[PDB]
Amino acid sequence: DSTTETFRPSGGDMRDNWRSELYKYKVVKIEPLGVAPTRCKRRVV
Amino acid sequence: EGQLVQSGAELKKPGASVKISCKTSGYRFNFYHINWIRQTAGRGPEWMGWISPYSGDKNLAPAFQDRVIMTTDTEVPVTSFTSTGAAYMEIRNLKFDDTGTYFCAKGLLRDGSSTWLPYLWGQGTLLTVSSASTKGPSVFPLAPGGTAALGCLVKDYFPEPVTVSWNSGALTSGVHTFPAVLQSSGLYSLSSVVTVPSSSLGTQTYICNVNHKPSNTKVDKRV
Amino acid sequence: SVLTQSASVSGSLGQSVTISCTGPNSVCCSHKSISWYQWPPGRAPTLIIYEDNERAPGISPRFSGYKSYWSAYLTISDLRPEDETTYYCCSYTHNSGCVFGTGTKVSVLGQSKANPSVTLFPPSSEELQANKATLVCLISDFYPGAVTVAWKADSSPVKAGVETTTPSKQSNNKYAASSYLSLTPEQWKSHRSYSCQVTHEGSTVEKTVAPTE
Amino acid sequence: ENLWVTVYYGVPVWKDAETTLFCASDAKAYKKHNVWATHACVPTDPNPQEIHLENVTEEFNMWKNNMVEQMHTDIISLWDQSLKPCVKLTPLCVTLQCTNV
Amino acid sequence: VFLGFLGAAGSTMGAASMTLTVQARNLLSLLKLTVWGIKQLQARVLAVERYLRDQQLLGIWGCSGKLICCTNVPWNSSWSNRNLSEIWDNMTWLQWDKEISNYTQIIYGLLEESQNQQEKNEQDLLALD
Amino acid sequence: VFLGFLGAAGSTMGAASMTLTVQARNLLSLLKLTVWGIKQLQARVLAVERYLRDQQLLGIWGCSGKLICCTNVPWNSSWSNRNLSEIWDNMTWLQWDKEISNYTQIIYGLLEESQNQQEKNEQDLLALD
Ligand SMILES: *[C@@H]1O[C@H](CO)[C@@H](O[C@@H]2O[C@H](CO)[C@@H](O[C@@H]3O[C@H](CO[C@H]4O[C@H](CO[C@H]5O[C@H](CO)[C@@H](O)[C@H](O)[C@@H]5O)[C@@H](O)[C@H](O[C@H]5O[C@H](CO)[C@@H](O)[C@H](O)[C@@H]5O)[C@@H]4O)[C@@H](O)[C@H](O[C@H]4O[C@H](CO)[C@@H](O)[C@H](O)[C@@H]4O)[C@@H]3O)[C@H](O)[C@H]2NC(C)=O)[C@H](O)[C@H]1NC(C)=O
Ligand SMILES: *[C@@H]1O[C@H](CO)[C@@H](O[C@@H]2O[C@H](CO)[C@@H](O[C@@H]3O[C@H](CO)[C@@H](O)[C@H](O)[C@@H]3O)[C@H](O)[C@H]2NC(C)=O)[C@H](O)[C@H]1NC(C)=O
Ligand SMILES: *[C@@H]1O[C@H](CO)[C@@H](O)[C@H](O)[C@H]1NC(C)=O
Ligand SMILES: *[C@@H]1O[C@H](CO)[C@@H](O)[C@H](O)[C@H]1NC(C)=O
Repeated sequence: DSTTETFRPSGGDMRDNWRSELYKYKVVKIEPLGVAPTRCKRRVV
Repeated sequence: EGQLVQSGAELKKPGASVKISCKTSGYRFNFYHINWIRQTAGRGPEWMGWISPYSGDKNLAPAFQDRVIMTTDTEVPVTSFTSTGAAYMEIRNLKFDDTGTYFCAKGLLRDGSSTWLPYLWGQGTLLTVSSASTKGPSVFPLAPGGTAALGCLVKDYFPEPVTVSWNSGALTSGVHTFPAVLQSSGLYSLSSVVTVPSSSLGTQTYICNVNHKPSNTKVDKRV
Repeated sequence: SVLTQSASVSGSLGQSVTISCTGPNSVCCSHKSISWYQWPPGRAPTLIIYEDNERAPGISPRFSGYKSYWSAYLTISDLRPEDETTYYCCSYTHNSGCVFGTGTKVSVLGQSKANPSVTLFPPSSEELQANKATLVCLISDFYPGAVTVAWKADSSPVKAGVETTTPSKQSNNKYAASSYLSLTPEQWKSHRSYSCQVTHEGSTVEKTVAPTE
Repeated sequence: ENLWVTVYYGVPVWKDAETTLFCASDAKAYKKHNVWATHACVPTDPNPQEIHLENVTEEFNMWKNNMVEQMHTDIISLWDQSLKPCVKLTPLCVTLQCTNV
Repeated sequence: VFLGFLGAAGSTMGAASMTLTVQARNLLSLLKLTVWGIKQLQARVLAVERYLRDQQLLGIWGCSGKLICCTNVPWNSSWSNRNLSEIWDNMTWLQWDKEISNYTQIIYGLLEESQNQQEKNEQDLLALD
Repeated sequence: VFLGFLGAAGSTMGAASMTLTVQARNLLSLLKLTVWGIKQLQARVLAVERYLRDQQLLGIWGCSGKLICCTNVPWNSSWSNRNLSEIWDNMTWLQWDKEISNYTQIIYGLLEESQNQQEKNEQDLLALD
């Protein structure tokens, strides 16, 4: 009944070791194509 | 698409100081100036100043440059594009003519020729400056197409404001709350009435809930 | 304030109306931008116009701005009942805060007439015990927004303890007001009836209570 | 008042994605052949560039990170790559008769 | 004033549009069968594959040489109703790309068809004399 | 009106010349040592290699950005004697490429030399003042 809490060590998975150093990083891809509206028009020439 | 919620109304004596808060949500608090504007009966609406949550730069009008202190807290992120924040204004050397309604307001644009322009406003905070003490209200019942009207009378309270709800907020349709009266004694009084079908006497009980937070008094009156 | 607006302006229903905003050259026009705000009394305002012509997001195309070298103007087209309120202009630059105007109250003519609603409540038995006596006359849903209230003790005028509020605008763009008459329990019991008379230029309504019933 | 679409090439826009990362280690010189550095990992740039992104707020989740899953399979695969050429002790399963020390 | 790669990712679209060169530069630049070698070579092929795809789109939109190009496609209001000041001085390219990511494919199709496939035939019939 | 990739392969050259965008789009877009992995990676490198070669020719002909470009090279009649109506309204690009595949290499050489190698030096001497 939440009166006492017990903590034991373990090593269930080896990945937890990598997460200890990859918690701050993240991979994303750059999408450099953006389309926006402006008061510009192409010259028909 | 965010809401600014200001602290409740306060009654303070002249010469004292008061600190009003303005909690924000639904947008990036860091990206927009927070303006402070007040409205009094003697001077009308009056802009006091703004402050930038990002840089901390503040700009106060000369009339409040020596009596207003503006501060802001750091934003607590919720998502990548929204967060929650809080801005404060501390005004000192209060006078009787400083009694009025105070607003905080979010700026318009992050960049441009009018970035700080107050665009999103809070609900307002009523500040009363008086040497008189707080006084709780006295609530009296207002006795009652097949339609009828009943309500509750809030007599002799101070200061403003007083809030009235029905059935703990369950009854909102047909409610009509009237502005307060300013007696010659300096105390306020208002009335609230609700219109209901006359046949609904055997199925509906109407409870008016009066809250006067300045006196920290609640009254639940059965009509 | 040094920024002056037209104190009052009127326009007809379905028509347009223009509000002016001018002042000295120190605080007016060139070298400055002008914004407009809708500010109903007792409620939070709404930004309609900033940087001259350019209207705030979601603002109806009925609103338009125009700035001359000496004064600025705000035009409201296709007038609605909700357009009847108070409006303020502001003069500002990028680094300098707002300078508010003197204010303008807009009246919309050509609106339908609204009959006054009058209700009079007597003092409660708990109130006669206090012992005081206050009659409450509540008025709502009248238009235009102007009333005059008179109290009578046994068909004869009263002048002691009369308090009447200013007219106030309802959420339905009609107006409301209230009046209170404070009395002593002897005056209340010593008369055959009391009356609240609400007078309007088109029709006068009378509501009467009596201590007997 | 007439608006038209215009193409911008180089807008700071990114989306969550999982790609194949590679190795990079300083120029440590020497005995060698340490499994992880391998014969060749791209030498780290003499000066790395860490560019702070002002005003940016990104959601992280170290538990759904795919860098972990990739690194895990890289260590495992690196181990096997180093055991393949070494001597296999298949004949060392002869019956052993052992005594105390 | 240079902040670095993706420095203006949290700035307004107008401010970010000034440093598009920054993103353009860093956008492309016995047995070798090691796990690293296979990853590296496959990574290098992936980088040039993404770069050539974006340059391909700029090619079929007649915007190959430029970072900022104007088109003939009018801005249909169903995509976004925001005014210029609200778009360029109140939004970042990230939250913009999220608001318009829905209609991007339709916009890309109109961008290759409406002008450069019409523009080139009319250019031949115009310089025909 | 879109038929799809190579849809106008049997149409007249004039009709096919209208949908060049269609061919332009779909023209480029523990151990990974599997037979498929080696084939895929080698296939991907082959695709970008062919694309960059055609874009290289458009570059040295000064036609990089466009699908339709006009040149300065006059049409030598020895290549084909057919009139415009007979070429563009009676032949398909397939049978055209077969009739001119013989002189394509000569034409490509004149296309890179005659204009863009002469055009660029004259462009410097013209904008020289
Ligand atoms: C990340 O996000 C944040 C938040 O979204 C964003 O910060 C905003 O950035 C924009 C643009 O950079 C800001 O908008 C601009 O603000 C300029 C600064 O306002 C000036 O005025 C202040 C008041 O000055 C009065 O008061 C002082 C006393 O305090 C008095 O002495 C003065 O005489 C005057 O009366 C002033 O405090 C402020 O000072 C700051 O800025 C200067 C640099 O300019 C710095 O040196 C100081 O130390 C101090 O930090 C400042 O001087 C304003 O000038 C500007 O208006 C001009 O430029 C626009 C173009 O943008 C023109 O169109 C216009 O016509 C003017 O010429 C514009 O308003 C905004 O205020 C920031 N804060 C917000 C939005 O909350 C970051 O930029 C983002 N960064 C990234 C990397 O993404
Ligand atoms: C593990 O067991 C082996 C037996 O298979 C032990 O090897 C033997 O150890 C004895 C010591 O008790 C050695 O005796 C010495 O032999 C040398 C021979 O040159 C002699 O010069 C000495 O005077 C002494 O007699 C014996 O040689 C040695 N046998 C072999 C084949 O090496 C070993 O010591 C045991 N080790 C442990 C840790 O138990
Ligand atoms: C994006 O498009 C989907 C499908 O039409 C829609 O359900 C969603 O609400 C849209 N969200 C945007 C664009 O904000
Ligand atoms: C193509 O060229 C070859 C060699 O000149 C010639 O023999 C053949 O007849 C030609 N065929 C064509 C172009 O129809």
